Amino acid sequence: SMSITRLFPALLECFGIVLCGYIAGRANVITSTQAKGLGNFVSRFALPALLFKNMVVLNFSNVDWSFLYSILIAKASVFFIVCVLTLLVASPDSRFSKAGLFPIFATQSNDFALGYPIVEALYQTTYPEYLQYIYLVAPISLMMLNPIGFIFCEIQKWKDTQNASQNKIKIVGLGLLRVLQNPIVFMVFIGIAFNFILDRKVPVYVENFLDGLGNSFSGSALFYLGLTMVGKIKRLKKSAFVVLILLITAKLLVLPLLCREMVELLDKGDSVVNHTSLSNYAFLYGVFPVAPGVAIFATQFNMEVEIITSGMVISTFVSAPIMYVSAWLLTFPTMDPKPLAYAIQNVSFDISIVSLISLIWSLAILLLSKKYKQLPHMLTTNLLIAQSIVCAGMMIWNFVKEKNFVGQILVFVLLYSSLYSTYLWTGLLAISLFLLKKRERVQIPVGIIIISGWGIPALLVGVLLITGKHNGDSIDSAFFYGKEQMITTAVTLFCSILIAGISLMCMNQTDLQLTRHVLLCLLLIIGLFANLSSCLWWLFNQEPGRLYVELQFFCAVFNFGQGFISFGIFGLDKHLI
Amino acid sequence: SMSITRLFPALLECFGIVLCGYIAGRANVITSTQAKGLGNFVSRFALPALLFKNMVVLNFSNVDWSFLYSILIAKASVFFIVCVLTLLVASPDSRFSKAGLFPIFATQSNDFALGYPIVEALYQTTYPEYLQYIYLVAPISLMMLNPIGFIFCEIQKWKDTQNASQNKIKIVGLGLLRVLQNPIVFMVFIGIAFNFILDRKVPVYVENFLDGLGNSFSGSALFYLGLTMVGKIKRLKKSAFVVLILLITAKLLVLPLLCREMVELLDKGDSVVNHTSLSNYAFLYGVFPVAPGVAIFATQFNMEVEIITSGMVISTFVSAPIMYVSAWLLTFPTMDPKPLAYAIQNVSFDISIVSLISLIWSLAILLLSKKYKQLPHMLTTNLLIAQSIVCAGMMIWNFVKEKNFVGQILVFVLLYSSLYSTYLWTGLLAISLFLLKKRERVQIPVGIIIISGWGIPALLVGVLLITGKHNGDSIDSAFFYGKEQMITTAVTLFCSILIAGISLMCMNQTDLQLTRHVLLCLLLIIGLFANLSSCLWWLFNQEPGRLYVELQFFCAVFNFGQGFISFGIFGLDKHLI
Ligand SMILES: CCCCCCCC/C=C/CCCCCCCC(=O)O[C@@H](COC(=O)CCCCCCCCCCCCCCC)COP(=O)([O-])OCC[N+](C)(C)C
Ligand SMILES: CCCCCCCC/C=C/CCCCCCCC(=O)O[C@@H](COC(=O)CCCCCCCCCCCCCCC)COP(=O)([O-])OCC[N+](C)(C)C
Ligand SMILES: CCCCCCCC/C=C\CCCCCCCC(=O)O[C@@H](COC(=O)CCCCCCCCCCCCCCC)COP(=O)([O-])OCC[N+](C)(C)C
Ligand SMILES: CCCCCCCC/C=C\CCCCCCCC(=O)O[C@@H](COC(=O)CCCCCCCCCCCCCCC)COP(=O)([O-])OCC[N+](C)(C)C
Ligand SMILES: CC(C)CCC[C@@H](C)[C@H]1CC[C@H]2[C@@H]3CC=C4C[C@@H](O)CC[C@]4(C)[C@H]3CC[C@]12C
Ligand SMILES: CC(C)CCC[C@@H](C)[C@H]1CC[C@H]2[C@@H]3CC=C4C[C@@H](O)CC[C@]4(C)[C@H]3CC[C@]12C
Ligand SMILES: *[C@@H]1O[C@H](CO)[C@@H](O)[C@H](O)[C@H]1NC(C)=O
Ligand SMILES: *[C@@H]1O[C@H](CO)[C@@H](O)[C@H](O)[C@H]1NC(C)=O
Repeated sequence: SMSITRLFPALLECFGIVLCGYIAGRANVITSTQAKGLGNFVSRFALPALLFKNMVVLNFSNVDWSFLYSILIAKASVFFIVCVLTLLVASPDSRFSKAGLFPIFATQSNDFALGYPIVEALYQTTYPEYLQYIYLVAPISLMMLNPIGFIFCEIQKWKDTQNASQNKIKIVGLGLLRVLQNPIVFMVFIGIAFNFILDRKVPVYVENFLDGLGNSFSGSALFYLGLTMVGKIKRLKKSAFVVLILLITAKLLVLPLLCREMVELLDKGDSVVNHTSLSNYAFLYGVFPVAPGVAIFATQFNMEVEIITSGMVISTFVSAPIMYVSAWLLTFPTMDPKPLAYAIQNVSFDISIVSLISLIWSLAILLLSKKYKQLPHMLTTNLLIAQSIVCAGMMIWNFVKEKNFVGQILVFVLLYSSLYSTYLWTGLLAISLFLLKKRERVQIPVGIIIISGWGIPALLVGVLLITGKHNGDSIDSAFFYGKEQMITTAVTLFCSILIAGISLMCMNQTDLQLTRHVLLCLLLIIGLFANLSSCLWWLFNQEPGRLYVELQFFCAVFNFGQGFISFGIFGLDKHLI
Repeated sequence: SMSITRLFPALLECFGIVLCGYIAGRANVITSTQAKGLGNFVSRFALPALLFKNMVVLNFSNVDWSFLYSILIAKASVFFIVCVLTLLVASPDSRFSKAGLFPIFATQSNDFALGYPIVEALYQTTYPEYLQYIYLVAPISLMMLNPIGFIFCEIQKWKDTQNASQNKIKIVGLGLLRVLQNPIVFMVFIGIAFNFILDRKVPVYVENFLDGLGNSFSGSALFYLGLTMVGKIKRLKKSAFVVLILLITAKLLVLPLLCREMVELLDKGDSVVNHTSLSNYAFLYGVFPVAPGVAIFATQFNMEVEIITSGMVISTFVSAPIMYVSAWLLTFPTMDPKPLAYAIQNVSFDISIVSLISLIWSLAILLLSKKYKQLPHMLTTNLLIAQSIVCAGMMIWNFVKEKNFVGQILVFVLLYSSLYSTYLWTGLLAISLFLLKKRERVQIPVGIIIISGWGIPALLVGVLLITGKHNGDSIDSAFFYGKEQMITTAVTLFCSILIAGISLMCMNQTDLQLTRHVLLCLLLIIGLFANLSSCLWWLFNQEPGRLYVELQFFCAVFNFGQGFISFGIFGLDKHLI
């Protein structure tokens, strides 16, 4: 069905080159002026050669058109809903610029740079005909959705001049011609024409030239995307933070769900396995992040540039685990229950690799910058040390799951001590935030706080060791002692979430970077709430089923990739070192 | 043996991407500052990933070392002789900078970016094990030849500083550490180490990342070479012109012959066909042009930068036909004569294609710039028109070679009229140069000159039609009427070469760009001398053989690719348009 084993190397390639571009950008290896030359090559030479080659050899007799217009209908619905509420809820003075750029932001995926290698990895050896749908949807979506936005931004541009009847021909033709000036649209126009002229075959004198210019698009576009991302996050207020969450949620969540529903409604027919594979491919298409062209478009308009640029550089990072989690969730009903446990173990192993490397970087940054002596930052350093042992414990646990009983007990004790320590360390950080906000001075001892965070989980692990039962022959780490282990994880998560939730709500009612400290506490609380519910689900219901498998998978991701979320918040920060 | 059919698409890719980079550079699309970012990307991310990937998977038990050290011995001999005569003949004030940079220029090929696709095209489907010798020879050559040059350039820097006992450890260690700072050398060290560490297998999590970063090296590297080549030729005097000719001749002529001779002397054994293929691969390896890294090194040393940069951009342009001609000359002994004629026709067709496109460009540049009204350019526009008719006539003759007798006769008449006009237009241009040099005013009429140049070849064609015989069932155009056609081509070439040779020698003894006009006349005179000798060879000797095939091939190349030489001399010029 789907080669879900070879998706994680593709997500390593597509974001490791982006990380290389970002590292080269901050390092001062390639400045902003020099990054413009790399973008000029990619956007004028490599991308047109790639589009022209792949549409000359494209077979229009093979393409299932039902799938094609279902994906566009899904994208049209997302565009339709985002434009309507942007018109209702925004201020009249800038209602048109947002209504023309926000639905473009929520619909235009990064298909050619990020989407094509991921689809290529999952679908080359099983359904090789699904790769041509990338080159079909992205330019068709450009011609049929982008002109509608450009009229709205040009209407906002008419407002500043504030004269004449705006001469309605003059405005809609600029948006249509702005679309046609994109290199993607007319190279697709030339490729469709040359598909019938050359009879679906590239000339032999030109075949190698187009391959050499087209195969250089992938690595250089991801590198330039990483160079684009340097320092463009800026600071945003609550009203821009909230609209950014709403837009990125729209692009990465409700567009893929709309794609699945419209494909099952409109692409009717075919065999069941083909229908299921088409549905799975439809979910994967909507998860792709926003193309960097939208930030370019807001730049040329000089309208809502900060929000759209921040939205693009955030969505590319945020979509990296969403592709992985969503695709592995789709292959779960197709799998037998017994090798499903190996699938859960494989996902946690691949996540713990990325989480451990990012945690080493963030721990090194916090240690070398000597910021750990600061009052908010001491508790963060213990937390990051604890999260690193979790990821390293999964590396051990994957290879010793069927090993000797004594080694398994030691690995389980170490792994669950670090997991339980992570749970209460979120609450300790929240209590420290409440202490820095109100009740000036008379701060609690950091050593006593560290002793509680290091001792209470150890006491819980000892109680689970004393009162727990032996055996536990399972491939998953969460099932080794039985109901005693799940009761201990439920009590630790419920006490920590209630303590941190009270301290976080009390902080709002009441360099010392309290602006970002809170969000690292905030994103973990949603994780502890999902951790508590699965422990509650197992005790009250002993039957796995319709969502226990999905909830157990989500328990694995927020346990062994919490360092990734912490690194994204903390590690990418400017220091002296 | 060798897939010589698919070499010309590889040379089309490898020089079309270079031409695209040069066009983007001159167009002002990518300036010098912006080209630095693309070069930073290529040289710091794409090339190290390519070297590391291709050396991790390399099989050291498969490599024939005899070929490897034969190629290195040939390069060492070229380095030794160039250093020796650079030490003997140069001025004492700057003998060391030239002696350290000229043999690097004459030994260091551009074998990654340009060499790897050509070797891949000629040797993927027949002898796929020959591709690893590219990644083997260039870094070993770097480590074993570059430090000697860096000692010489650091001796020249000590000379300029002029103090102390020059502390020979300090200098030979600067040269060695300058060698070790190259990205190629230590990435090859890491790849050799990881070949034994990883047991000759790339890890699966890193395989796709290394493929994505390595597959983007070729096109972006050729593009950056083209951006590097913009406007760096400059002007040079007689001595620098002569030393440039000597250096590029050394790199592109005597290094491949030394490679062939040392491979047949040192790589003893194997089968006969394997020995012949190894010899052909050694010649193809030696034809590769100079890397732009030599110009980078001359820039960082700040000595002989103009000479080395001009040498690199000239060797890169000049090597494009030398690879094609040499490789098609090597496969001729392995071919029967009857499809050797088809091989000659295919070479002439591919050359006439490139010559026609470059001639269309140069004719458009000369027409739009309105420089054809100038005194020397009127004969040049007619000459370029005539050479375009030659190339289009070869295109027709290639496609109508087995067609009706009347169309073949018309095509032959048109082709040989245009060829004889090209022959005599060199002499008319030389006579015009002599008229513009001495005997001021009283210039000859341009209309009478055009009438002479268009009628005498038409009269010769009419005489060959009247006195020639019918039939001529041959695939080559040069054999249609028999000895009458070869006598007419010999008389036209001998009269034109003698008239142009007398006028060119009289010009030296005696914007109006007389500096470049002469060289276009000069490069054609060597062609007319080679054209005359093959006509003389056929009349005095009626037996084809040991060099008649090679001389007929060279007649084919200089008949249907003279437009390429003319475009390389004239078309790449700054105008107003
Ligand atoms: C996961 C394993 C499997 C996949 C394989 C992954 C491959 C591994 C590869 C990884 C490399 C990643 C590629 C991008 C390069 C990093 C740089 C970057 O983005 O910088 C940008 C920052 O970006 C942010 O600020 C990100 C915002 C999100 C942070 C929280 C993530 C929560 C995810 C939860 C999602 C739901 C979870 C799932 C639920 C279903 C811009 O940088 P800047 O402008 O300099 O700003 C920083 C400086 N400043 C802050 C001081 C201003
Ligand atoms: C041939 C068909 C088969 C192969 C396929 C080929 C693929 C086809 C692809 C072709 C594209 C070529 C790729 C290079 C890019 C072009 C631009 C370029 O280099 O310009 C450079 C100039 O370069 C020169 O000055 C050239 C010097 C040589 C000219 C004479 C050639 C004679 C060859 C005879 C050899 C022996 C013949 C054979 C005997 C065995 C840089 O320009 P610039 O720096 O601005 O300087 C110029 C301006 N200025 C003068 C005003 C200062
Ligand atoms: C296998 C799965 C892999 C998953 C990877 C993805 C997940 C991991 C994700 C992320 C981890 C790394 C995040 C780095 C991003 C921040 C960089 C930064 O801010 O720039 C820094 C500079 O740059 C350096 O100092 C670079 C350090 C060397 C490269 C280390 C990255 C290793 C990536 C992993 C390789 C592991 C090995 C993998 C193979 C076993 C700081 O500089 P500054 O002070 O801001 O400014 C510079 C000063 N100046 C401007 C004055 C000059
Ligand atoms: C199949 C075999 C193919 C073999 C091809 C390889 C051999 C052919 C070789 C050479 C062909 C031509 C080379 C031109 C190089 C000079 C450019 C130059 O000087 O810059 C020009 C600008 O740029 C332009 O105007 C570019 C012209 C369009 C691109 C070239 C089209 C033809 C290329 C091939 C199509 C092949 C089609 C194949 C498919 C059928 C002039 O600019 P300027 O004013 O002088 O100076 C700049 C100053 N300014 C910035 C202020 C303006
Ligand atoms: C649930 C999935 C499918 C949809 C994606 C929504 C979530 C995960 C995304 C969308 C909006 C995102 C936030 C938007 C902006 C910022 C500010 C940045 O400085 C830190 C990360 C942070 C706080 C992001 C974290 C992840 C986030 C909350
Ligand atoms: C014979 C082969 C194998 C070796 C290569 C030697 C010949 C073809 C090369 C080497 C030196 C070259 C010349 C060096 C410098 C220039 C100046 C430039 O503005 C026009 C071209 C011109 C005049 C080159 C023409 C081609 C050239 C004569
Ligand atoms: C999908 O296509 C047809 C649908 O009838 C059928 O061969 C099968 O279900 C699938 N085939 C392939 C090759 O995927
Ligand atoms: C070259 O290698 C051996 C030489 O003994 C022989 O198989 C043949 O000549 C050649 N084989 C291949 C595969 O090239």
